[PDB]
Amino acid sequence: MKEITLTIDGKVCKGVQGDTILDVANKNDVYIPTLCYQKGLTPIGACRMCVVQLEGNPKMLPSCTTPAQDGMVVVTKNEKLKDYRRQILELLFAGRNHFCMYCSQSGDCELQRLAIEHEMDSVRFPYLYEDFEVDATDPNLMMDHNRCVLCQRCIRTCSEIVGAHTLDLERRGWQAKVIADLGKRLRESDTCVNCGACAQSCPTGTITIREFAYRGRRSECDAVVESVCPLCAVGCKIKTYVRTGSIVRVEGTGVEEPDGGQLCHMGRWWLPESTERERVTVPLIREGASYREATWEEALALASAEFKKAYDQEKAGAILSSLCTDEELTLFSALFRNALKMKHIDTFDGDIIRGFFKGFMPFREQGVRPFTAAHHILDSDLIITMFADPQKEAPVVASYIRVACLHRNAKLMNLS
Amino acid sequence: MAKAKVATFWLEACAGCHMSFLDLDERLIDLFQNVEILFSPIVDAKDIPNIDVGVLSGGLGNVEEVELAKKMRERCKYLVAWGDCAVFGGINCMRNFIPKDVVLREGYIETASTVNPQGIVPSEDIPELLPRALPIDYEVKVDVYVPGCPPDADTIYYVFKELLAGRVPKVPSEMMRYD
Amino acid sequence: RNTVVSENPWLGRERRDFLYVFSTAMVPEEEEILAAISATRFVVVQTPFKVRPLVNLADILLPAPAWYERSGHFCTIEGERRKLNTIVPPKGEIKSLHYVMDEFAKKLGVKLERPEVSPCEEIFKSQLRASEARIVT
Amino acid sequence: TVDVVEKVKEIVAPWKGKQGGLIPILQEVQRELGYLPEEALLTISRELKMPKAEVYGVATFYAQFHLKPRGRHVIRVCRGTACHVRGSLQILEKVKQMLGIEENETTDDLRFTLEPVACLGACGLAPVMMVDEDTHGRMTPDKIQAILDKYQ
Amino acid sequence: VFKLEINPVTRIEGHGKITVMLDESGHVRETRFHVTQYRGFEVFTHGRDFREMPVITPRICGICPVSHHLASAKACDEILGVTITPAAHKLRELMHMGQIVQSHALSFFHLSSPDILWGFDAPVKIRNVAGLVDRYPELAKKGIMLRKFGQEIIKTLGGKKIHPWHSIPGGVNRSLTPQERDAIAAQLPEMKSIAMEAIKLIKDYLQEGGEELKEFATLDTAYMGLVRDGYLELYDGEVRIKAPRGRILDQFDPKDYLDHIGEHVEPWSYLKFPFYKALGFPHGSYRVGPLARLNAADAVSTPEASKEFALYKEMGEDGIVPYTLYYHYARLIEALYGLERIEQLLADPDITSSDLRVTSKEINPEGIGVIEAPRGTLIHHYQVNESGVITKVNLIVATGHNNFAMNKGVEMVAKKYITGTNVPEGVFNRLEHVIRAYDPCLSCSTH
Amino acid sequence: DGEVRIKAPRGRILDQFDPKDYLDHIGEHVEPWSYLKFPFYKALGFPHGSYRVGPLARLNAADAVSTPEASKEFALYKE
Ligand code: SF4
Ligand code: SF4
Ligand code: SF4
Ligand code: SF4
Ligand code: SF4
Ligand code: FCO
Ligand code: FES
Ligand code: FES
Ligand code: 3NI
Repeated sequence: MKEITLTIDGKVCKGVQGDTILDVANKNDVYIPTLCYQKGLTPIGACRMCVVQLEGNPKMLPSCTTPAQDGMVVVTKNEKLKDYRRQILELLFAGRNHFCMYCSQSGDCELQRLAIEHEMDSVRFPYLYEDFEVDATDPNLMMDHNRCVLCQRCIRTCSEIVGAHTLDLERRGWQAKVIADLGKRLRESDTCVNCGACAQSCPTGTITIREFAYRGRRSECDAVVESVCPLCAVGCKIKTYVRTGSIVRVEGTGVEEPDGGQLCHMGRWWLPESTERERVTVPLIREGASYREATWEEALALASAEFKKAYDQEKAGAILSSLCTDEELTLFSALFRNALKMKHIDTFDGDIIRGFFKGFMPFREQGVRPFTAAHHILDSDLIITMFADPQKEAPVVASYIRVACLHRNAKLMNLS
Repeated sequence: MAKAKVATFWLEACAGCHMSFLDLDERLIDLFQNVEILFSPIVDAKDIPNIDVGVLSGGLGNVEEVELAKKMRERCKYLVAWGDCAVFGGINCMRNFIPKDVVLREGYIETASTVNPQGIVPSEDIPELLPRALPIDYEVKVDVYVPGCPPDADTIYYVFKELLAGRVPKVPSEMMRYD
Repeated sequence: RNTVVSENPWLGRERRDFLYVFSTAMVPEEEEILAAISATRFVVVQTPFKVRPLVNLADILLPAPAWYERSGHFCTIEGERRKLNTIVPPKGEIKSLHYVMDEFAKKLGVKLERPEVSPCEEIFKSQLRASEARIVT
Repeated sequence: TVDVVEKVKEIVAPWKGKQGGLIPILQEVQRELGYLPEEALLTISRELKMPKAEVYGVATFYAQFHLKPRGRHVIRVCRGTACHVRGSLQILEKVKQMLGIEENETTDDLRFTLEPVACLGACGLAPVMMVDEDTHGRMTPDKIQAILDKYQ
Repeated sequence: VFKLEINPVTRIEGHGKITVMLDESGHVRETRFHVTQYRGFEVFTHGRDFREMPVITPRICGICPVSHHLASAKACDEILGVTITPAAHKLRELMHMGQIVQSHALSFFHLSSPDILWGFDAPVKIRNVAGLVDRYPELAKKGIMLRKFGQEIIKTLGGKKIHPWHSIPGGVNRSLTPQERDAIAAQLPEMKSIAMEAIKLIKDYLQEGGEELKEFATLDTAYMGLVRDGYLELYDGEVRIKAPRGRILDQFDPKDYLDHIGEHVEPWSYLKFPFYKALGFPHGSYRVGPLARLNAADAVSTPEASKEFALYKEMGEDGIVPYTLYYHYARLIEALYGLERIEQLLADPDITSSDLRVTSKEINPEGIGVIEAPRGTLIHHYQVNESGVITKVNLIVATGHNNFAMNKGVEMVAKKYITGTNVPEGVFNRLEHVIRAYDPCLSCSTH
Repeated sequence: DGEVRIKAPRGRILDQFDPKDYLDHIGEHVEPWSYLKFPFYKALGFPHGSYRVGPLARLNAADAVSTPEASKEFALYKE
């Protein structure tokens, strides 16, 4: 039977057969403390905080990795599990140097939420005050390694979701550090596409977006609005956090979709930075080298006088934006394509759109769809980039390409 | 005479954990009507008396502030660690990644328009430093850890209210922060 | 494509004494299109921001709803329509964008007649699979 | 600098298009060059089309790889259970304070290197202090000088 | 041959130690005043992102966590190179005025009010805030209310009271909605009454002890403050060092300060001694705090505090009041000023605005932010590299400039209250009150 | 002395700037066939940001000249 029935903390739970105990747990309602399970990334069993006990079996097993078997009694909260989880959290606090007073993520840290939940009013284990490096060479991301629980959710999100496999582990045992290429700094790395998906995966404030530090906290958000990035065609799904009329943090939903929330630099770094730009909000006028504040009547008069003396003799055009909605573009068509009938209206990328829709048009005559979805370049065997630079055109397509050609054995051949 | 006998002090604190104690504005009148404040940065006593709830903010960074912490522990029955500086080591512990000689040398000799040409390194009569900043649960057994920078006024009031009723409180999860 | 894209390229290779350019100043703009805009002799930009590459080639610089104070639908090449949501509401009062288009229609001898959003019906449809022929050019 | 770009690009040739083989592909550049320079790992990552981070992780994960030039005479002391119960720790710490170098690093001019190993096999003649050529069966505290000057 | 120690110096912030080395005859050879704590906020920060500094630097003190917040914010705003927005200016000034009010309320009513009211020979059990609540139930409550007013402004703006986060590098995180603006403004007729009653009380204390309190550690030194065009500004402005008898000596932009201020490191204390470099240590040493500001300002901007500022100025031989105990009086003027400055910021439509932040790339290598904390001028000077990583910080803090004034004041008050033996407790309270006149945050001094 | 003014090809002042911060506006493209670099207005890109200098560009960019008798012939140039 696929639909199995278990008992977590007395509460009965329902799940698919292959689901782990954590899956059947998060499916119904029940809470199990986790620090290294990122919905999406394959269950990595490193934090050992999700340990649950089966009735009769005196040992404890991780709920993230152990599967659910056809009927069984799982106990998540009792004295011994609370003691062991508090000891694990205290080991993490004692090994690495964790100062919450100045951490960008003090309110979001999942090691801090767990510590407060388990009433960690101490450290118990001797504080090893060793010197882990603070890699803030990258002007966009900062990696403060003395907050690194070592959950590999950043190696896994840059190995299986982004593909530009920049982060891996350095040494063994206690000396294990998360490093960029050849143990270099993130700025010195050639293979970082500066995506930030490493900052969306890090639960423990090691990797932080610098420009929006202390503001892009999810606990201090005024609102959380789900939408779509309008910068490229991939149209990544986003979970924009709004704090006093500005977007402070853009984390990408869609950890179940093939992309995996790895929004690009333009989406995790230009979308929140654009909510803090100059914002005219009053009709200006040139005057020579420096604008002057004008009224709407004055500005539209000086802009329509120049639109009548230049429409009699044809001499008039319009370059609208293709990042505009269909409502706005339909409005612009109402004025420009129909009312005054200008044949000189374009869309700031009209060459690309008209080339694409005049090259694809033969096949529309023949009666086929001459394009597929980008998530199908993940299971392909040979990828051919013809005249493309997908890092500057649609970076999730480039990430798909990288995941394919590294973790799924493809081959790349360019005709550019 | 029948009032309780708290007595605070700071060791390597920035004074915020007491500033939060004085953030008990109108309720400080009621607390003073319930407890008499022996040795503390508010009263002008110089030697700690025998007390009931000995409070300590700030970690251990010098030698004098280990001695006063040991004194406070020796002279009370419940000790309250105020702040992350006394509970987790705090911000003082940021000097643990460089030696104390280097700490005193970059902040007194090469410190961006200081004008001593002899390398004075001021350890003449003042307590020198400790080689590493530590929490107060390294030389003092603590009974009520109160974490935060600073512990909110509500949390301080709760800890005092529960220690004056005759029990050793553990700060609940709904009102504890590390800030 | 269904509303603005012109079937012939005109930018750069035609004079265009007047140019109303709407630029949600987000994506880096092709630098050839920017030059073409700079040699126009009157450029009315309705950009929301005062970013560098647009306040230089502009004579009027009107405001706009700035991608997070408006909502829309975004019909794409792959068919289905998405949804952009109003993340944070507008602060000031641009009071419309139809007002600007109307005041352009006014004293120009033309009307407006607001139409409905043209239903995006995926012009490229897959009625054939694994059965195509090549196209001679 | 050009001596380290084709020797590594030739030992990778019999592994192209074969799954696996980074543990051996390195044990060969180690035996040839004595160590694994950054150029070596860079060319391995280029040729195998394996990530540089993964190559560095495997190169620093296993003990017998050395990313820095190892010395011309290794001083492998045995910190095995049999030697340690016999007191090999004393011999280890005295070769430590005698060469003056840190636990697992090379001398300042590439003459010696201390590499605490597992059982070298002479668990009868304990402790053993191999000086890169042959076993050394007894190695009391005083017999460490008469060999460390000889092999240099 | 032998010495007296007043360790720990109480009713001040931080750790202090007054030593009074006497002779064989029992007379004061010399006194010094050590600060016995040091944390190292100039060596912590090497490696940290500069944006982390407005959250690291408030932990130098809890009586003034917003002063260090705002100095670090101005330093990082000069690192970015932002304008900054007028609404951000006025909100930062509102937070700074709230901090002025709360710190001066704590400095007068909690720490220095026992000596001012009950006299330096009062019993030790009554000389505290507790005995003040007991015997004077209304004045302690009024001081608590003034401190609560300041900290309610700070909490409204930046979440927490102590160590708030309200000012990002580049601007301000949160504005004021009209409800809380009206709430803060509805208590100002009462808080101004509290401040004026305290002004009258301290003016009657100083007028009662006529000439003795006018020579109680009163040495003629220089007066550093911040000034607008000619006014008393506490958030921005140029630095003005008035000579000990009225002449403006080297008014300078706070940016180029390394060419004017130096720090001498004396062995016996962790506190450096900043001084005006052209005159040299110990002849360039100046004063800071409320006294030095009112001495350096030619006029104040607020209406009702201007009257009592004028009454302060017609007390001191062409505007230069040298008396140490008048540091209490001046303090409350500041408080008064602060309160009446709040009323001006809450009457402007820009504190409630929504354009608070300005972002920028192109991080400069140096950023110097100088504000006027309640105990004196505060200088944050960060040097960052291309990556925005802190390379070298320098904080010249308030109590540092007053260290020499405090040392010389303890010397003068010791050298007038010597006894060969028996070393009484009231003279100890006077030796502590010279320090409590400046009410020093020794945690700031020793970052 | 004075500020740098780049007039667009049909009259509009494009990016008048202080000569100090010039690295954010002017770039140089190195073509293989000549030792002369090609400076250009960086925002428009090579070869669309390339501008003119010399007497023509000055008189085209200046709205007026200061001298009395050369102003007449400058006006004759402008019409
Ligand atoms: S990472 Fe989390 S637990 Fe660690 S210091 Fe930061 S907030 Fe605290
Ligand atoms: S920014 Fe993207 S590519 Fe770079 S390390 Fe992070 S996840 Fe990987
Ligand atoms: S950097 Fe963060 S996400 Fe990566 S392993 Fe460390 S704690 Fe986990
Ligand atoms: S790839 Fe980047 S720009 Fe494109 S939709 Fe996704 S997040 Fe937005
Ligand atoms: S724990 Fe925080 S509030 Fe308390 S003294 Fe330390 S820095 Fe200040
Ligand atoms: N005022 C004050 Fe506190 C000090 N010194 C700061 O800054
Ligand atoms: S949470 Fe189950 S092991 Fe990491
Ligand atoms: S015990 Fe050292 S050789 Fe095996
Ligand atoms: Ni202070």
